[PDB]
Amino acid sequence: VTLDDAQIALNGIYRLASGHSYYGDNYWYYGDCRAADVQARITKGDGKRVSPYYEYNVLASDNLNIVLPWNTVYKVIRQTNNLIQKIESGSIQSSDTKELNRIKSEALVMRGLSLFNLTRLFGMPYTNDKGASLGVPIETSPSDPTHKPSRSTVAQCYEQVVSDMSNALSGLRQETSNGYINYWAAQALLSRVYLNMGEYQKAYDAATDVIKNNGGRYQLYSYEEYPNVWGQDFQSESLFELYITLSEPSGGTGGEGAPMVYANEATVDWNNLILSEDFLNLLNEDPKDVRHCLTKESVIENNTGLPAAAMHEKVYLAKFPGKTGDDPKTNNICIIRLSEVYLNAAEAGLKKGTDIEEAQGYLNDIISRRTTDTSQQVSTETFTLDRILKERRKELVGEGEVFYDYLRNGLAIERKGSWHLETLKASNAQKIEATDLRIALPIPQSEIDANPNIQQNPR
Ligand SMILES: [Zn+2]
Ligand SMILES: [Zn+2]
Ligand SMILES: [Zn+2]
Ligand SMILES: [Zn+2]
Ligand SMILES: [Zn+2]
Ligand SMILES: [Zn+2]
Repeated sequence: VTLDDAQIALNGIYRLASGHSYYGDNYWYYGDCRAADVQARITKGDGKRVSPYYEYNVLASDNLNIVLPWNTVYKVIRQTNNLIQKIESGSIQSSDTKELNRIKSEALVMRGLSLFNLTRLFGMPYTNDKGASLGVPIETSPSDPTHKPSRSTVAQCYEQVVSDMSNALSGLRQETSNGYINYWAAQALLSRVYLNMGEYQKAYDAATDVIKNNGGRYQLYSYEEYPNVWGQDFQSESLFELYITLSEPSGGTGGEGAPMVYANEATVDWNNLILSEDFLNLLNEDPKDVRHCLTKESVIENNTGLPAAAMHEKVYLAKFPGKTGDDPKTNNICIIRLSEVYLNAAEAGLKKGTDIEEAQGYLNDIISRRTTDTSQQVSTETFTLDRILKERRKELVGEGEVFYDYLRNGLAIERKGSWHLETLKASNAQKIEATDLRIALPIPQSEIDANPNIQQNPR
């Protein structure tokens, strides 16, 4: 009915996105445990946390890992469609066009982000085949529940993502907006989207808009600051971050939330994410790297809940310790931050083959703020893709993106570290090519059973 009712609906969409089965957990840690740096601690079998993703053996029947993540993101999409339609139908009793348009624009970005998230889990990487293969169903109007849609292609899905985020931009806030999507967040997310389409110039344009034009609203963390920002709400790099307390969601991000699944607990309980030897070896290539501050040994000495080779290693990631430093369930959920935007620009620049010096500068903006060893900075000769991808692994560990770094670059993922789980042998997941059929998660069996127009991903 009222403008405030519309805002409350939008707040509900953000709350759902922060919840279990969306960014609370599955969409947070998927892009880490599928790569080589963050592994399961222990195998738990089908329907349990982390391991079915990590082992590349998750089934269409998996409620925790397939049914819930699919259905939850579609619920968000449906809510965005209902809200957008309510606004457009003229049946909100408000003359405040600017605010109605802002709410609509934020809903549009959330709709696009949601479709992107589904597409990248359940579809083969766009860059394998210009998105020719199957993506997911596209909904842009309230659900026709008589209607059984079909999966659109990955490219059709990306077109809709790009449209939604782009069409949103002029209605979004220019000012900083803690907890919500503004113009800067949307352009940052577009840089991620375009990069994973191999649309390097468009990625570069979006990322550099944020870098050059944000107006001092956002700042890269200094070396001195870096250890202290983690767990603190809305720090200077954060472009879009969902607000969490123990009151909303009730219980914060809960036991299943990524922060608890990474937790370094006094009694082993919820944890199922630890750093691999691949990651520690990479970070140890530079002993002056400030990011060593985020790797911690088990607080339980002589912990028999770890693989024996990891017992005393610094395999706990401390990025999400909570607002007071000892309750991870209170940690906010940063969706995208400025370091990723600089890295996206660096990668897009190198790949497109122009603006090279500027692009190299953006890589060095990260390197120079993360180490005191000046020789780590790149020249044109040492500005290579591998060097960028190494920096991304160091910078963005735990933030849900590293998997896609391999996929969009056609790179095989190898789990070489000595404490990777033995289940990777039985599941044939020590090496995953970017063309491996198992990269595309199975469509939920609930969909297959219900809708004969929905094809399953091959195996
Ligand atoms: Zn129909
Ligand atoms: Zn099209
Ligand atoms: Zn020890
Ligand atoms: Zn120069
Ligand atoms: Zn600079
Ligand atoms: Zn040096």
